[PDB]
Amino acid sequence: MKESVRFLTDFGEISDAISDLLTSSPNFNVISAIGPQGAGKSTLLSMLAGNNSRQMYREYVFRPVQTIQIDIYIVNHQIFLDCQPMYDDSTAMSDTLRLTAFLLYVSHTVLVVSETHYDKVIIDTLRVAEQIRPYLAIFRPKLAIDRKTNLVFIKTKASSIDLAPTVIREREELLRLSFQDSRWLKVSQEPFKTLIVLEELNEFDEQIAELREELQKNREDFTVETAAMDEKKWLDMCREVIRDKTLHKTLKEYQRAMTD
Amino acid sequence: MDIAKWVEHARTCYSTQLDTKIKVIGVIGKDYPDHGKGDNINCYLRENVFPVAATEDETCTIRGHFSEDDQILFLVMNGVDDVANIRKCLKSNPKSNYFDAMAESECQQIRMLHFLFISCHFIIIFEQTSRIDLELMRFLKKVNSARIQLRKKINQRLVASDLRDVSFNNRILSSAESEGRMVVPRLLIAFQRLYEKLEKNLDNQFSDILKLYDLIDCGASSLCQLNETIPVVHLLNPNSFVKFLEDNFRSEKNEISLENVIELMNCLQCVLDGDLEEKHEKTAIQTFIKRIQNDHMEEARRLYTKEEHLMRFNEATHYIDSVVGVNSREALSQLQAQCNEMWQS
Repeated sequence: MKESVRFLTDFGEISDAISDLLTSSPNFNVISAIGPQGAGKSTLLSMLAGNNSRQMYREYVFRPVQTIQIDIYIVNHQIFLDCQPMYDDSTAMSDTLRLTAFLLYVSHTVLVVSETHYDKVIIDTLRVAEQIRPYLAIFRPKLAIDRKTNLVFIKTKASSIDLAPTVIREREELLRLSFQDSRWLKVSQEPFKTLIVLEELNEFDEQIAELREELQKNREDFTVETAAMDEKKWLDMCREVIRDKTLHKTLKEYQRAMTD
Repeated sequence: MDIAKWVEHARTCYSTQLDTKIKVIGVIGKDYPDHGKGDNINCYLRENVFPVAATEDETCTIRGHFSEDDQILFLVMNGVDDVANIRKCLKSNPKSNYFDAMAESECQQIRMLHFLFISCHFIIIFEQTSRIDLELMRFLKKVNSARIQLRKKINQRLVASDLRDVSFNNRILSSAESEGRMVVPRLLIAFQRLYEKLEKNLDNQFSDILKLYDLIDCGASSLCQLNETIPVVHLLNPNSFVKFLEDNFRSEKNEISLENVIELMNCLQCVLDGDLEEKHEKTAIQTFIKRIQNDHMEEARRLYTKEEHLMRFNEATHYIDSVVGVNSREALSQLQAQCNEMWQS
């Protein structure tokens, strides 16, 4: 795989070309990236995918150019999903929430990239997306029902005072308070591991390598059994969430609550 | 100083200036590291009046300071975004949930924005991102909606307090335009950071967005208005900003006396206290939560529908434990009480 590919086709259906790019190992990691348009997560997520400092922009793996879209890229059983940025005002909230709820359910860890952490509206979106749930009890292999998805908030293009440990601690506390009652989301309770701050050579990539390593730690498998789900069976799970009827019903009641 | 406390003693602290003609200026902003909301306005006063960060005691309050030299009563809002407010909400009782915790401060920010937009000659929005905050716009739309349903009751209180026939400025308003309010404020916005091309562009955006949320050009249903020619958007440097405010302030001759403004702050406390609202009103997110859980419960009861009562009782619990995020503990206890009831009859 040379560059990203579109994960969805028309009308938010999974592209027919994704299953052929998936191997058959139970050892795979799903990382998604969400956030507003300006934060530059597409370039950041690609750095974590493989790019190496001063490589031509033409060679980046996620280069942004259909209503909803997600970009897919995989190396060494590592699945990276790059969601379209967040935004009629009513329909923009419903589409942003639909993609967010989907990536929370299918990812091990979701990177929440923004220039404005702490941001209540971003936090509001995550905890509402948490409630958009499917019912996949008939799915085999049985799925972990109390599973929590890891969230790593990344403040990009940050200033000198954003790097102050006292400011990061203050903001991380709010982030930990925002998910203390969450059922299927979680943030690290270790200082400086919940809110990552970057400013904007070799010293930069050392963080990406260190961050890349940390994103393999706090994972929780989708399956009840260890190593029971293949990455292709993960794609089957993805089709079953987007199809689940209870999820569809709850999305619609959200759209109604926003227009009312 | 909290506006609620400001009224009780203002009559005597400014006993010598009760006839002075003043303006009332509202201020909307967010706290940042080493930069509070009113750091640009206290800089206009050359007196550090408002804090770098609102403390817990100051959260969800309008903070008033009357500059005697400038004949201006400034109103700075401590909103939902203050670090101290988010700390206070999410620590008061962890036995609650995120939605019900933040909801209360959200409602108070609507009440306080409603307070400002019916009692200020000008309101200035401070924004640091460089893009217009649509979450604020969404708030203002909810403010304008609440205003329309409480204008009739609020207008009754302007009549009872004997302020309805008091002019706020030279502009005349019809009974429909003025119901429940004392003015249609002129809205300004200052962005923190070929410069002329960017102001005209943001001016167009700003007006377009305000129109898109039906906040201007709606007659009596408008929440505010914009100047006709005087700049509305300003680009703060990393004094140009004083001139931006003076051109606005000096376009309107002071009219209303401090004595009537004081009585107005006293009269409009019912807005901040919610004394005119219907009891038990929930936000859009709270109603969304309660609706999906009412459906999730109604569906779980559908699953339970003789000896294998535990069989059909357990499959429903697996559903409620799969889909309910908040109040899940109470949801499970409530349903099984429902299932055991049906499992007897």
